[PDB]
Amino acid sequence: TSWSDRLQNAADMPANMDKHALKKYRREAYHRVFVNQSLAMEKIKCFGFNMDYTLAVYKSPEYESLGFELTVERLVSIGYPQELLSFAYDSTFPTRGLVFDTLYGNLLKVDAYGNLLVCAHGFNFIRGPETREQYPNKFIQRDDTERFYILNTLFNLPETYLLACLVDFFTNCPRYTSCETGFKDGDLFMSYRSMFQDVRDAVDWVHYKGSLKEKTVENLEKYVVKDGKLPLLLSRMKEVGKVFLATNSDYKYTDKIMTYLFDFPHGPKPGSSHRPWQSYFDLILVDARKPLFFGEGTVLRQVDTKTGKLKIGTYTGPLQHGIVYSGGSSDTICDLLGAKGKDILYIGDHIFGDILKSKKRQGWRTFLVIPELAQELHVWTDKSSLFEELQSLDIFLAELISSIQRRIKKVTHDMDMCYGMMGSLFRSGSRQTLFASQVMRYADLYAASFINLLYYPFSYLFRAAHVLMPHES
Amino acid sequence: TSWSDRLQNAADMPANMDKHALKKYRREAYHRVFVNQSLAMEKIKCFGFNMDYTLAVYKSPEYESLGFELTVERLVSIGYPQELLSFAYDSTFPTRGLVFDTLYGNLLKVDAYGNLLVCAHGFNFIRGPETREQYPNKFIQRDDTERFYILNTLFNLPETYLLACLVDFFTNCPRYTSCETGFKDGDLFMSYRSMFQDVRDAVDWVHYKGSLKEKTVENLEKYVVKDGKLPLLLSRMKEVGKVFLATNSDYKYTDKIMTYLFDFPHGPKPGSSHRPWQSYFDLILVDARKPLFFGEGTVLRQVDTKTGKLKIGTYTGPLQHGIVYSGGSSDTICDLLGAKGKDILYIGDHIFGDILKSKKRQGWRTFLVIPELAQELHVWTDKSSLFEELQSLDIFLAELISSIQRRIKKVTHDMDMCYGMMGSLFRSGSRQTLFASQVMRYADLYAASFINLLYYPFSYLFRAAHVLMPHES
Amino acid sequence: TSWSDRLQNAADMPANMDKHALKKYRREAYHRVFVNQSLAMEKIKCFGFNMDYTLAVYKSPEYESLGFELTVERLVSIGYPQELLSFAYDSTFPTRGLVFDTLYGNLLKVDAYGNLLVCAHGFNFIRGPETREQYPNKFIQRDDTERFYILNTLFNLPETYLLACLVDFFTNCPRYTSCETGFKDGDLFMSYRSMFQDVRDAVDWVHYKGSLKEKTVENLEKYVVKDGKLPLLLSRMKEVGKVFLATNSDYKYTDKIMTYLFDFPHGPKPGSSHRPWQSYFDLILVDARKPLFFGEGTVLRQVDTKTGKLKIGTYTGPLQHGIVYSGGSSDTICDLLGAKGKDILYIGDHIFGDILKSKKRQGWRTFLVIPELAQELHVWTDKSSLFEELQSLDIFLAELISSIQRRIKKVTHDMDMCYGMMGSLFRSGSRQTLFASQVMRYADLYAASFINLLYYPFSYLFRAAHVLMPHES
Amino acid sequence: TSWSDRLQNAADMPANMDKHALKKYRREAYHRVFVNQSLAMEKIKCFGFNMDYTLAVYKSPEYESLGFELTVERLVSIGYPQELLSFAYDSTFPTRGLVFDTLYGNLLKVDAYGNLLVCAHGFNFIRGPETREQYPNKFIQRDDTERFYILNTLFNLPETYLLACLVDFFTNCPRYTSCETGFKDGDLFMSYRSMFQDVRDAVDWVHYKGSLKEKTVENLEKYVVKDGKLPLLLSRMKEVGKVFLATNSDYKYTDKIMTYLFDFPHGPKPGSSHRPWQSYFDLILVDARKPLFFGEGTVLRQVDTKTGKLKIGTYTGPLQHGIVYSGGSSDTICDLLGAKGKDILYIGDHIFGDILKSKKRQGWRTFLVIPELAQELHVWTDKSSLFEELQSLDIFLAELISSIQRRIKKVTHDMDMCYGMMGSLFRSGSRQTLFASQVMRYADLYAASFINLLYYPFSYLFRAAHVLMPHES
Ligand SMILES: Nc1ncnc2c1ncn2[C@@H]1O[C@H](COP(=O)(O)OP(=O)(O)OP(=O)(O)O)[C@@H](O)[C@H]1O
Ligand SMILES: Nc1ncnc2c1ncn2[C@@H]1O[C@H](COP(=O)(O)OP(=O)(O)OP(=O)(O)O)[C@@H](O)[C@H]1O
Ligand SMILES: Nc1ncnc2c1ncn2[C@@H]1O[C@H](COP(=O)(O)OP(=O)(O)OP(=O)(O)O)[C@@H](O)[C@H]1O
Ligand SMILES: Nc1ncnc2c1ncn2[C@@H]1O[C@H](COP(=O)(O)OP(=O)(O)OP(=O)(O)O)[C@@H](O)[C@H]1O
Repeated sequence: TSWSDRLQNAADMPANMDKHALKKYRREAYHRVFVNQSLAMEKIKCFGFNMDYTLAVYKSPEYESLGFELTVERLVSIGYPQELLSFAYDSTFPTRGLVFDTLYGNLLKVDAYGNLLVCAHGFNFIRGPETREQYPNKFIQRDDTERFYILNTLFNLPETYLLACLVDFFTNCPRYTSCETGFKDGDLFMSYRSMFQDVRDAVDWVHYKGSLKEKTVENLEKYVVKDGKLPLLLSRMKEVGKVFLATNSDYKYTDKIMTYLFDFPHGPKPGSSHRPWQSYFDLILVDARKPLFFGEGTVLRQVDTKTGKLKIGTYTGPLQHGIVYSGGSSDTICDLLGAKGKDILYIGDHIFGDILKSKKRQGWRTFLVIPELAQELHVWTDKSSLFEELQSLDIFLAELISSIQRRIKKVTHDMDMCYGMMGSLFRSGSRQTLFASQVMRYADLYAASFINLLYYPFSYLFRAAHVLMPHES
Repeated sequence: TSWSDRLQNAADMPANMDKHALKKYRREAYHRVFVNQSLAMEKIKCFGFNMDYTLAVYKSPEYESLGFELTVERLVSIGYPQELLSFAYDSTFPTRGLVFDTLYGNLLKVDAYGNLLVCAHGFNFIRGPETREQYPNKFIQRDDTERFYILNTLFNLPETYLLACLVDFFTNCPRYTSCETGFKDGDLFMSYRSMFQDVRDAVDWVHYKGSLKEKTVENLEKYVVKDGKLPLLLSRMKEVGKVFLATNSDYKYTDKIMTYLFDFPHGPKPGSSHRPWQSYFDLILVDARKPLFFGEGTVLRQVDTKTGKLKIGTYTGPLQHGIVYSGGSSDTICDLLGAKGKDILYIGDHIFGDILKSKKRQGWRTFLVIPELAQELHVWTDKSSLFEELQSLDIFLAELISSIQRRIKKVTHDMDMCYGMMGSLFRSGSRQTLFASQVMRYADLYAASFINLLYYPFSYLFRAAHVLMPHES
Repeated sequence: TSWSDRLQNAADMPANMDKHALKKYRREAYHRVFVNQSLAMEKIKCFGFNMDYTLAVYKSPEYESLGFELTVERLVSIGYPQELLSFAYDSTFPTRGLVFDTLYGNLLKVDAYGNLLVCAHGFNFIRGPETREQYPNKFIQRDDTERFYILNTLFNLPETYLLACLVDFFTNCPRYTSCETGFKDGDLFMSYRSMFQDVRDAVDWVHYKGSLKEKTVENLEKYVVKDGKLPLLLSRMKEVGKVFLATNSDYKYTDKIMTYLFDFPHGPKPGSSHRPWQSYFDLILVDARKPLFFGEGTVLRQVDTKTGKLKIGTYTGPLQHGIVYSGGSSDTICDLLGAKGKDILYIGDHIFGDILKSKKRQGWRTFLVIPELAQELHVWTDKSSLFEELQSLDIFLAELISSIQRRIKKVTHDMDMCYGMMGSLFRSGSRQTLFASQVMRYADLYAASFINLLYYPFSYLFRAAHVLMPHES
Repeated sequence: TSWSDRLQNAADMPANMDKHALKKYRREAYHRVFVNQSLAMEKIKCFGFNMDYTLAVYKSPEYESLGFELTVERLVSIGYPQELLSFAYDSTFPTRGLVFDTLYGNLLKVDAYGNLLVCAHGFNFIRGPETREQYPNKFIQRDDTERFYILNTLFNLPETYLLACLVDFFTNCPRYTSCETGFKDGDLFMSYRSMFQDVRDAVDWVHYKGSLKEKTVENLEKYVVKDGKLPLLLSRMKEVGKVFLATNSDYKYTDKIMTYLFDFPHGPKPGSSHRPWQSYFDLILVDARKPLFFGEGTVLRQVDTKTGKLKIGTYTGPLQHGIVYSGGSSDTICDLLGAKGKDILYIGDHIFGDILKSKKRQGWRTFLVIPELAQELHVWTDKSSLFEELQSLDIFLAELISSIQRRIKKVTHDMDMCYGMMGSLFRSGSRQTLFASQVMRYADLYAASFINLLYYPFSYLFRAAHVLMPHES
């Protein structure tokens, strides 16, 4: 039972729009919209979306496996050993948001202050005292961006597992001598950095030059979550404001995916005429290149919607029905729709490129879609006993014979393993992750699916608990 | 009654070291050490200090006025109008941590997300709807560092008031035509940016080339808080670990100030032999150049303690008794004292250069000294009624005829004016400031004076409330 | 009669190696090696080559036309108008070494001090007084590299003509409104900069992703000059030193071209066994990435000569027979062959990336191959009368009724048109070009073909006239 | 007999303005204007000057000794050993234009291609074979600007000698251990780089904060060459165009020096009323900050000529009589005087900041003043026998028993020593220096004094020999 299965079970259900059924529905956590900063919806005038893993949630683990197979094939085709072809993606290992250390070849799970919480070299999890040789302060300098790559998105889920497989394969293959910073193959040296780069380059190649998009479109029911409540919610959004799409995908792919997402024998509700997906949007912008999009951006261009290619030159005209933009910046959207930042609720999945940057660079309101949260919420309500036992041991230990500290590390471990081999997305025991930090800080609203917005009336006031400093209480 | 008066009233009292008197004393808030992240003191092996506004708290407003007089004189001496000589520092206007906007010449008080909370052009406070011409989203891009300067330190207190005086003087002096971005003087244009720079340059000149240090030393009782509990606390720190000084001042000035700070007819306790201040330190490092200090730093040099000048060349020797260092980096301290980051409790006043950078760059534990907090704590406990009335109106308004929203803005204003014309350091009404945000995030411990550490036993476990995400509860 | 026809007439002749026949042969200018700085060949220990337009001179204009056809097709395939397909490369317009001004869309021919010598907008040559609107000082800032691109190589010959065709087509096509900095197509704007970029990008794409290499290999006799004196000269070079190849091409293409260049029924001389081309080289390095090659370079890699792909990782081994390198730096060559800079004679065609950078960055001796010089030499000896008449008018005008200055500009024009519509490579009348300047400065030796080195004994002392300052004479 | 003595002998003579006396006078080389690029004076509309070592030639060696004494004193005052006070400037060692290598502490004399011509470590001149340990190719990468500083100006004459003295003192003082890259003083290390910096910083301090300007003004007849032909030439320049001053000095110092330069009991000719120096100028600009001046420059300011301080703000007004500018750019001059680049003859002494940059960045015509050339010209005409003997041996050696090559190196050495211990400014034997290269390339006209322009009629056509490539002849 994967997180994408819960989303597709809830998607197969028709919208009960009775005012009482909505209140009762959003009482359950799997359908709630969770609040980090107060937000009054009657001040929202423009609703903004990205596509990949927001409108178009790719089914798990089929989509991560397809990415893993295709990336592995690319690496073999440029000269990596045939033993990669015998790997096989294991959705139980990787958790989203890990840091790969290109110096020593480890996956690290860190809190916001760069403290180590989990460290795995290949498939070998390194315990507290043994990490101190490489991490003398149990700490990483997050600013050292040449050394530490954060794997933020669900596209990074294959490479997260792939990076372990590779370290594990070379570590234990006798053709290679393991060194501190990589692998000697006789007279060739492959550093963990250059290996990381080869993986990284390959994933890029698979998305942009390879067969990933091709193979997704040819079996969309295997790969993309489809929900007939999506036309309904967007149509209700356009009744009270403007709806725009700002995606990093190209128009050809966006068209195929959106068409599928809207292919029903009806419009917003059952029994209405089916409309084309573009008619649900006041502004459709592709090739967004976020997060540069929220700074100076790129030259603004016009898509030839018949051929799918860009017209030649910079677009200088007005917003007209059925025009489609490529590139540009976030200001392009604000000028054309005549909106200020806090007018906009931008709905996205990239904690950094979608959410943080729009918040910090433009003052946009942010809604972060967290697909894994549909499963994680279940695990959390079925093991509330282990976390509650953890909160109790933390409290008793404070009142204090350190045989307690070893029962804490054990309960920690068992709680963590329920989510995966790399723990929960948001914490390792009582200690929160960098991801969790960035959600709380930069995401006003968050949820397992944005479709949860449908169960809230369009005047609602999302409330957040006021923050008080220590001395202020 | 200034914040520096409370600190000097509490400094004139001898240390009652009875185990019960200490518990009872730190029950009052003016003597508490406030906790943002749990910290176990038995893991602290090195105690680190900066000098200015930590060990050497300059008395207010005498020190801010001396800085204001000296800066004003410098500006007149390089060609500014004689009317500056008739200004006079007003400690009731400036609050620490404001942002000066060099484009439009305003002082802004902002939250962590760059939202405007107060905007004053000169001495004219601009209300909500009128700021929207210049701040269409009520927002500033904090990343635009050419436009927005944060006034972080209490040395910035004179310039904070001086910048208003100048905008107010030119705005209302008929020799000058006020423009959007500065002042026309016939055929000369002075932009708010170049004016800001002239002020900025002048303050620097006063500290490094002018008479500020000279005039401080010649009347230390007028200017520096002195406390006989300081020798005691440092001597107790050296009983359980190592004590180092990392200050940005030069050795000559550090020597004069520290000598004064330790001039008593006794040592740590009454009746003991007086020791020189240097003997309270395992490592004394001047000319620190923070925050670059926490990165690559500067070349490490040796001070000639007799002449006060640097020896020629880079120091390459070991730590010996009575050696004094200039420059270097934070690694210089860790190697020589043989300490890891989380071993160190660095005590400082610069939220950015002392606290943030050591936390984020090196994993150091941080203690932030907030001198204003001695007065602010009083104002807060004597007007708890207005804040509690504010929390109530915020709650009732949520249950909701918007005549409530105007009683909120009025109570906000009256609460704020109790702290100054620019509000409290930590909030404007229910909304917290960027400073408050950075304290909670990067300062493990904070207090009005570090001497509050003396009232805690050296095994204490400072505890912080665990943070839970919305869905986690 | 193109420059590549003279080279192939002289290539079809067998080497007369009689000591007297060589002296007499190199008396004619078409076979001379021309000297800019004295060079003693007995001090040369390593001979270095690049491939494209040095070892492998592509026949003209067939190769420039193939590049022009392929580039034009690419531009139409990404959305440029169908009228490009009716263009047709005209080898009489472009001269090598022009500057394209991306601001105003002109091809300029400039001297070393950035003085305009010819300015053509499209196919319209702009006269002296009319250029002063756009070029008020008849001058360009060569340091402004965003504005001015120098077309240095014979690969730039198609784009040189293509850039005119495009300006001429849009200028005179009524669908487009000509502006100062580009072309309005209703609501799209194509600046001369973005147009230049589109051309530039296309040429790159044709070489690296398109069909240019493919179509060259399938008809090498149409495209590549072949000479049986090349095996002989290289074999004589290896008798007195070391020979290395440092080319920017990949191994697959290098192999196909070199194989052809050496496909004869014999070795160095007629009647000897044929050897493979690799055996003429002590070190074979591909993927050179010059001119970065002469700085820090790139990671050094090893080619799998069977598959043609790079092995995985950085090469760390020694120079062994039959190893082939990819990337690296110029130091890689010096260490492995144990040579100092002035030991090396590097033979190349890129005045900047081959010649200047090796001279200025590493002290290498330089030999520049100038293919056009085979035809240019002819034009020069058949019109020596017009240049001599120009030198006379320049002298008489100095003795001086400015009806002389108009006979000078007329003789200038007629002399120039003999070389092309864009004049000679080295001068426009009495005034030398930037190219000519850079040859004299950075090329020790130069010639129409490096094969001219065969007619000099391997002890020869190339002599250059000593330079005297004005006051020194 | 120093170069400044010849200039002051020729300055003490009144101008014979008879048309025949001028022709005959400029037949001698000490009064000629030497030509590198043809220049027609009737096209010159604006004459531009810098002050230091152009208008105000500081007498030698008194001014270099005053700089050497003052710099040495500064270094002792910041902690350098007392033995410096016993140094004493020796005008026979340093030649202008040397390169100091901050890695190995050597003064190098190099040609344009970075070839070593002389290498002295301290006062020890290193011969050919011994430099190959540190300079394996007898070559330096001129682009490595962190390692190699060019000493371009006559202000660099003291530091040139001072750098040798220091290397020589530490090398042979037994308190210090000489290392490859500097000097160990027990536990302090002084690298040649940091030593170079200390010298460099000190020279700056002496000019800007020290007593050099003060002590020059108090004895101008000891320090500044004065000539009554200077008012005459400038007055003749203003009869046929515009005259502007663009100097890097401040207004106070410029005023004192210019006043002296013009203090005579008469105006341009004897018997005319004396005018103030400012009246000889259409535009007077101080604080020029060249060579940035020829790029984006600095903010343009206005000098208060009464107080000598800058007014506050950016100047925005027109050119009016008696206004004086500070900062700005070269465009400021062209706009205000309404001149194109090739209208301007800029007269200066900085081969790089005055001459090269104006030529390459703005197309300005350049006149380089070379004070040493007054003596050097004498040495050259009195030893023409040794150079002519050198040209003969170079020719005979080409016809060739290498006992010739050792007579060449000996004649080279004896010719060189006539100019100084560091050879002539322009060559070492038959090989020209980088300086000589940059003069020929970027200086249209050059001379020992610009006053030599007075002996040429204001219509003159300076002619230069046309350059022909090898194959073109
Ligand atoms: N999730 C992320 N993915 C990629 N880059 C990131 C992410 N979060 C932060 N960064 C970038 O990494 C760099 C280093 O992070 P650093 O901790 O120095 O700043 P920061 O993230 O703003 O700090 P904090 O979040 O603790 O306030 C910054 O340039 C930041 O923009
Ligand atoms: N108090 C301060 N004083 C000076 N500079 C600061 C201060 N706080 C942050 N900065 C710097 O200002 C720049 C812009 O701030 P930005 O908001 O982009 O990052 P940030 O402060 O890390 O963000 P946040 O604190 O919201 O996570 C950054 O380079 C940051 O280091
Ligand atoms: N043929 C060329 N192709 C491309 N770039 C060049 C060429 N020649 C010079 N450049 C580069 O163009 C830039 C600007 O040229 P600039 O005239 O400022 O320097 P330069 O060429 O060394 O000058 P000069 O050759 O007149 O001494 C420099 O970075 C230089 O390296
Ligand atoms: N006399 C000088 N003083 C200081 N810097 C110089 C001088 N001459 C050149 N430079 C600078 O030194 C740097 C390195 O010189 P480099 O030889 O790479 O270029 P260049 O001087 O233009 O070359 P060339 O003069 O041989 O054409 C360049 O940035 C150049 O501007």
